[PDB]
Amino acid sequence: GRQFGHLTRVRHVITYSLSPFEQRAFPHYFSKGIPNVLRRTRACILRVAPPFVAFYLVYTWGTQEFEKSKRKNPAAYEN
Amino acid sequence: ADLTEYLSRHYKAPRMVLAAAGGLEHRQLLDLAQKHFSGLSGTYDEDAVPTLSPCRFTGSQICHREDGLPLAHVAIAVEGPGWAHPDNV
Repeated sequence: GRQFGHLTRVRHVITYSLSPFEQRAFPHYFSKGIPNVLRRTRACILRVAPPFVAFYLVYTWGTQEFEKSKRKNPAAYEN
Repeated sequence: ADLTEYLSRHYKAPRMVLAAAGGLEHRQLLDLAQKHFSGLSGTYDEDAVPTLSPCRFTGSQICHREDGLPLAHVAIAVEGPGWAHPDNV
């Protein structure tokens, strides 16, 4: 495996950080989170959602044809 | 002006101590203090504001990553009590 100390070369970056006992674990959970999820949702709906409505449409049609075609059917046999 | 104001604000008698050690005698030093130092707080301020507010200590980390340097320096500390506390011994 690989160990801290031998990963890669980094120069010039400062990282400032706080102790957990000094900060909140949920700061603006709703205030900032909700907006954030709305935003990630917008960013991906166009790629995720369409194939699924496409399946959805074929799902309802497909079963619809199945019922009307076979069972419900016995349409005309008139004499 | 920033300097002169900082000076006036701070180089005021009651916050100064004239110290000496060696082959002297206290009276000579006292005499000299009176000769060359009398006339500093012949004023002394009305509402000035020379008070020191306590300083919040924060459990935190600052990492300045620089792989171009041959050795790492690291300094850890917890909050100490202060000059006055007997716990220091």
